[PDB]
Amino acid sequence: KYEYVELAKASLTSAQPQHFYAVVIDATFPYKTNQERYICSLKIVDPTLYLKQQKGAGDASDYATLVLYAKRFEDLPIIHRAGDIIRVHRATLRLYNGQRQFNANVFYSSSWALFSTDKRSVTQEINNQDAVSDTTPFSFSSKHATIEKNEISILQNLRKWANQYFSSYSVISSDMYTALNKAQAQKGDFDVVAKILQVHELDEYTNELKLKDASGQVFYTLSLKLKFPHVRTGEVVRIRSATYDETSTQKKVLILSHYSNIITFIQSSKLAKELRAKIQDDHSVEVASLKKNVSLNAVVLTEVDKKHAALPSTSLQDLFHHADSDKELQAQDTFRTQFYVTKIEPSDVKEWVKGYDRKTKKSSSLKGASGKGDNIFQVQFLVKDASTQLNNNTYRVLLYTQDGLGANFFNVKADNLHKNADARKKLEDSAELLTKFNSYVDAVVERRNGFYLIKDTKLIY
Amino acid sequence: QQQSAFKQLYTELFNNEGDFSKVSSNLKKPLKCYVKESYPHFLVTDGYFFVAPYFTKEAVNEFHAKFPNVNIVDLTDKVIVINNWSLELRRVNSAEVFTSYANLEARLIVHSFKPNLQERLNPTRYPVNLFRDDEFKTTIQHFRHTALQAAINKTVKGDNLVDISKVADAAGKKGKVDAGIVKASASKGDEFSDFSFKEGNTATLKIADIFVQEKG
DNA sequence: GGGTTTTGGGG
Ligand SMILES: [Cl-]
Ligand SMILES: [Cl-]
Ligand SMILES: [Cl-]
Ligand SMILES: [Cl-]
Repeated sequence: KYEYVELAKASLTSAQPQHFYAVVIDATFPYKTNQERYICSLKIVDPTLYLKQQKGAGDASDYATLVLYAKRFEDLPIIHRAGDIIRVHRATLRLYNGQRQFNANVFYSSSWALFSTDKRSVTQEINNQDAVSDTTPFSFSSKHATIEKNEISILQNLRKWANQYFSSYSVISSDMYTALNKAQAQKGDFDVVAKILQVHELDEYTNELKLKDASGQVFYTLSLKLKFPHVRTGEVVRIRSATYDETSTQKKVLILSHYSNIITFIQSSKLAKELRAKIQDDHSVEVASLKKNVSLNAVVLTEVDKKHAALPSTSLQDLFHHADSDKELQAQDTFRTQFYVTKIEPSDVKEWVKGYDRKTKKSSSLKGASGKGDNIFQVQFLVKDASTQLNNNTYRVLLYTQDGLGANFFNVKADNLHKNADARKKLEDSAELLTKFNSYVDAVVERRNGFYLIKDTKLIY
Repeated sequence: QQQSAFKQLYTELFNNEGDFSKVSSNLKKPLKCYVKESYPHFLVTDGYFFVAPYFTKEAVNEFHAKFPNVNIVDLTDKVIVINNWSLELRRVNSAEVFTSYANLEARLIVHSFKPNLQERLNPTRYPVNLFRDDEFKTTIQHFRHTALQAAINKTVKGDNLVDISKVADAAGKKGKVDAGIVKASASKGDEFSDFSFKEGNTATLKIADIFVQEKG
């Protein structure tokens, strides 16, 4: 039988191991300190310890610290989200610089178990899978974890409390992070709370997050795909431990360490909700980069129709090398993908628009002028991406608008470009932007007779 | 202004066709570097990033016989000074070499170095792999983008547009998506290798060998 | 424990 004690009531005197349930509000990533030692540090709260004394009006969070020690990386919890619950067995308590510090040697006899406050854990949300039950821990140390029938009430009550807490308070209070526009003034590392405006796949191992916080400042930071697979555009995250990059001249960059962590918030979070609505992307960095000869920051030149905003993306490697051998890929005709354009054909922009004879299924130059049929775009992009970064290939993506697909891509209605100088000029400008280094296209494509045709996508520059 | 001497140096090399002679002259002064590691990987820093220097058999023979009481693999935490050095691009397997990116590596060729032992270097930020830096990786991508565009515009010529009849009235048509694959260069192999830069060839000494010479 | 490995693109 395990007796669980509340955080403020745990004994500082008894030599002895204590057990508890708590809500995790912050955590380092599990990290190595030496040739046989790993540590994970967490900030925890519960109904008895969650807020500091205020003779005033701006609620600052109070918490205890939990330090988990282990001899293996796998024996430590990877916290991806603030608000989830941890159960610890056999922890010792002591005062470390005035604060309650619970310590647990997972390598000896201590153990931990993580429970999701929301219906699904971060990992379950990512892979779209329901949980075994509301009493099943999604992660735990050792080969086994037991949940006694008497514990159920503790978990359920704490979950209810966690939601009330996160929906009523910021939890991650202003004293727990630094405004991005003041990052340069920090002496060492600091924390950040910001909205992810964009997740740019820099290469097969790395994501580049474009972040913006309440101060209106934008910063970019690298985020390993394996380490933080839960990063999503439009979501608010707390970054534990970042440093201002003094060596980045072209763009504002934050440097992360092996112990740094990127965590999201449970659904009920008042802070995340407020920040999601309040923070918006105005594309200032992109607009300024377009005036430069070489842009060290990526520019996503297009946006897909809202009806495809939730559609998952497929790499070029999958689109062109597996779409005829993968059960899941063969099941679809519409896809969303991202890529950069290496070359646009035909070279002559004036020939991008041709006359189309529906009866003969043949297109022709409009240089002879006077109705060769309905005007259409017949453009071909040779593209490449992160998934095909090193190979000797370029991939064909089409903008053939004879049946409506991609008609308004350029925000220029099809016209005789030999005669309409205004349309020709807009298209020439677009061509230069499309083939410029670091310009990317985010497009929805439809597979037709072995080819991919752009649809429901428009340039935003 | 770039505060990292290694970043500014390596960036200029990539931004100038990997031609060291085209790199600014006012950056070719002796380098005073702190040794972060000496084995299995000899890594030096400039206070911001760490790079792996490549020693010529001559640089080592000079060091050994100018400082016989000093073991190179025992230089961890020690500050060294590189008097004679050069830079050159090399094609490598980035899956094996961590001091590289996208199968490209800018190598610091050391020709002469002396140890300023017992000299305490000013504390700084924790040094990171230059080849893992956001801007630097991006600089390398620009370099490959340029080489990629030059090759594709050279290889693909004339009309190569998919015949519009193939995508029209395709209700009863089926195709293999690999029809959309276009080779960027006439080169052999799945990997892009059609670069125009003059790849370096300076033979250097492997660190695991300088270990036997000094410690059996 | 608000920290620094090498698994040297989770650690
Ligand atoms: Cl203790
Ligand atoms: Cl998870
Ligand atoms: Cl098909
Ligand atoms: Cl690249």
